Amino acid sequence: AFAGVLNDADIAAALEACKAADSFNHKAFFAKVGLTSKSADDVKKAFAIIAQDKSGFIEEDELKLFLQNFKADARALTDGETKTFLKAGDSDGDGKIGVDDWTALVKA
Ligand SMILES: [Ca+2]
Repeated sequence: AFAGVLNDADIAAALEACKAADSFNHKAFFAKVGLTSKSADDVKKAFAIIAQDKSGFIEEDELKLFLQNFKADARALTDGETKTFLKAGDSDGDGKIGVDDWTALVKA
Protein backbone atom coordinates (compact mmCIF):
# COMPACT_ATOMS: atom_id res chain seq x y z
CA ALA A 1 0.00 0.00 0.00
CA PHE A 2 0.94 3.66 -0.37
CA ALA A 3 3.24 3.10 -3.30
CA GLY A 4 4.58 0.04 -1.51
CA VAL A 5 5.78 2.02 1.52
CA LEU A 6 3.33 0.28 3.88
CA ASN A 7 2.12 -3.30 3.96
CA ASP A 8 -1.51 -4.34 4.31
CA ALA A 9 -0.99 -6.39 7.48
CA ASP A 10 0.63 -3.53 9.37
CA ILE A 11 -2.15 -1.19 8.27
CA ALA A 12 -4.81 -3.64 9.39
CA ALA A 13 -3.18 -3.97 12.80
CA ALA A 14 -2.85 -0.22 13.23
CA LEU A 15 -6.53 0.29 12.42
CA GLU A 16 -7.63 -2.43 14.83
CA ALA A 17 -5.51 -0.83 17.55
CA CYS A 18 -7.48 2.41 17.32
CA LYS A 19 -11.05 1.25 16.60
CA ALA A 20 -12.28 2.74 19.89
CA ALA A 21 -13.13 6.43 19.93
CA ASP A 22 -10.34 8.54 21.45
CA SER A 23 -7.97 5.60 21.29
CA PHE A 24 -5.99 7.03 18.35
CA ASN A 25 -2.56 8.56 18.79
CA HIS A 26 -0.52 9.69 15.77
CA LYS A 27 2.77 8.45 17.21
CA ALA A 28 1.35 5.04 18.15
CA PHE A 29 -0.21 4.74 14.70
CA PHE A 30 2.89 5.81 12.80
CA ALA A 31 4.92 3.20 14.69
CA LYS A 32 2.51 0.33 14.22
CA VAL A 33 1.79 1.08 10.58
CA GLY A 34 5.56 1.11 10.09
CA LEU A 35 6.01 4.61 8.68
CA THR A 36 8.24 5.90 11.51
CA SER A 37 11.19 3.78 10.36
CA LYS A 38 10.82 4.74 6.69
CA SER A 39 13.11 7.17 4.85
CA ALA A 40 11.97 10.78 4.50
CA ASP A 41 11.42 10.16 0.80
CA ASP A 42 8.94 7.40 1.60
CA VAL A 43 7.42 9.44 4.41
CA LYS A 44 6.82 12.29 1.96
CA LYS A 45 5.21 9.98 -0.59
CA ALA A 46 2.76 8.93 2.12
CA PHE A 47 1.99 12.60 2.73
CA ALA A 48 1.37 13.34 -0.95
CA ILE A 49 -1.02 10.38 -1.19
CA ILE A 50 -2.91 11.39 1.94
CA ALA A 51 -3.27 15.13 1.34
CA GLN A 52 -6.45 15.83 -0.62
CA ASP A 53 -5.96 19.57 -1.11
CA LYS A 54 -4.03 20.77 -4.13
CA SER A 55 -2.75 23.50 -1.76
CA GLY A 56 -0.43 20.89 -0.29
CA PHE A 57 -1.69 21.46 3.26
CA ILE A 58 -3.91 19.42 5.55
CA GLU A 59 -6.53 21.25 7.63
CA GLU A 60 -7.98 19.93 10.88
CA ASP A 61 -11.23 19.03 9.12
CA GLU A 62 -9.31 16.77 6.74
CA LEU A 63 -7.37 15.19 9.60
CA LYS A 64 -10.74 13.94 10.77
CA LEU A 65 -10.72 11.71 7.68
CA PHE A 66 -7.19 10.47 8.40
CA LEU A 67 -7.89 6.76 8.95
CA GLN A 68 -10.14 6.67 5.91
CA ASN A 69 -7.02 7.02 3.73
CA PHE A 70 -6.10 3.53 4.91
CA LYS A 71 -9.54 1.87 4.81
CA ALA A 72 -12.55 3.50 3.15
CA ASP A 73 -15.00 2.61 5.95
CA ALA A 74 -12.69 3.39 8.85
CA ARG A 75 -14.06 5.66 11.57
CA ALA A 76 -13.55 9.42 11.62
CA LEU A 77 -11.18 10.75 14.26
CA THR A 78 -12.91 12.52 17.16
CA ASP A 79 -12.44 16.27 17.68
CA GLY A 80 -10.15 15.51 20.62
CA GLU A 81 -7.93 13.31 18.42
CA THR A 82 -7.81 15.79 15.54
CA LYS A 83 -7.01 18.64 17.96
CA THR A 84 -4.16 16.58 19.45
CA PHE A 85 -2.86 15.49 16.04
CA LEU A 86 -2.92 19.05 14.67
CA LYS A 87 -1.22 20.60 17.72
CA ALA A 88 1.56 18.03 17.62
CA GLY A 89 2.17 18.30 13.89
CA ASP A 90 1.68 21.99 13.14
CA SER A 91 5.20 23.00 14.04
CA ASP A 92 5.02 26.48 12.46
CA GLY A 93 1.59 27.59 13.64
CA ASP A 94 -0.32 28.23 10.41
CA GLY A 95 -3.17 25.89 11.46
CA LYS A 96 -2.32 23.21 8.92
CA ILE A 97 0.07 20.34 8.30
CA GLY A 98 2.31 20.63 5.25
CA VAL A 99 4.88 18.09 4.07
CA ASP A 100 7.58 19.64 6.28
CA ASP A 101 5.37 19.41 9.38
CA TRP A 102 4.37 15.87 8.46
CA THR A 103 7.91 14.59 7.91
CA ALA A 104 9.10 16.12 11.19
CA LEU A 105 6.10 14.72 13.08
CA VAL A 106 6.45 11.21 11.73
CA LYS A 107 10.19 11.02 12.33
CA ALA A 108 10.38 12.75 15.73
CA1 LIG B 1 1.80 24.14 9.63
